[PDB]
Amino acid sequence: SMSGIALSRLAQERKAWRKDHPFGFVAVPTKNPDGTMNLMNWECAIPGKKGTPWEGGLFKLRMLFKDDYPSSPPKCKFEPPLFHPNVYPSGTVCLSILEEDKDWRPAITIKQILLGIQELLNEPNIQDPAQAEAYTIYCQNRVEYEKRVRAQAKKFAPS
Amino acid sequence: TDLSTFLSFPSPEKLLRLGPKVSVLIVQQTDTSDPEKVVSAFLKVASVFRDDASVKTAVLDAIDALMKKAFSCSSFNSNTFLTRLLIHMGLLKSEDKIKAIPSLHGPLMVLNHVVRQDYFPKALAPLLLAFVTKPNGALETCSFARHNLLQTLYNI
Repeated sequence: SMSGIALSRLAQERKAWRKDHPFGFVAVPTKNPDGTMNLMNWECAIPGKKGTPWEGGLFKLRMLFKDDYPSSPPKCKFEPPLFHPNVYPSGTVCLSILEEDKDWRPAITIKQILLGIQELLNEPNIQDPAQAEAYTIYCQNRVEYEKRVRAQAKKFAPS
Repeated sequence: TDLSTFLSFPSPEKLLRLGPKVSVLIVQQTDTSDPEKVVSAFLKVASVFRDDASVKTAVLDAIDALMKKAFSCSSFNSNTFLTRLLIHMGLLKSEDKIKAIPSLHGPLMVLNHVVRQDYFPKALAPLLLAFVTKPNGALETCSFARHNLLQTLYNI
């Protein structure tokens, strides 16, 4: 109901990210059907933390911001959804800092968000899963799990 | 007509009243191709389960009819079924943030039976195992039904 403040931080956020963003990472505002920018819907990418079985994979997620931003965190959704205990089958990511009623702050910047999500991949919160598959494999056969992750990283490696 | 009043307020009595054809009715007045649908009919009927020979027979037969047909329909996706099921039983959180059923003794008594049946796709066992065996989940104690289920599941 009041996106004037939103499109404003999304603009300085768009700047801050350009002056210095993490390697291999991608975060850019989509283009409206007319041709003008849209700081509301963003297309990003996170490359697997080197050394982890996510290494070499490029994981694309969408960042949708409400008219509430920064009062509220954005909704980060992996496109396509990923095999991971804290990622819903819809693609949505379940991270503590992306919940307004939790560790979210308007201070939190995009770079901080994509990085938090990068970390969440190797170190999942299995205490509270958002998906059954990743969870089941993780608890029952932790090795098969890692194998699944590596195959998923490869599948998302730049071709 | 009358089956609709049973689904609005499940009851072991209302169930018996539907008559000898609850098996056929449930299977008919239910879209057995929509996972969310079947889950609702499952949980509801399952909340009416009880040890009384009269009722117990009725509830497990209805479920057998419902799930047998459901797991058979190619279009029906068992994984969504399970997933949504775990959701409604409050074992697996969700995005819609759906309000979980009140009690879990009924579904757990029925799940043991269901899982022992042929119509049940065995590749679902471990997923169910993981959440029924999740030590910190909604399941907070030494349940009786929980033990049989679990035993059956590892045995699979």
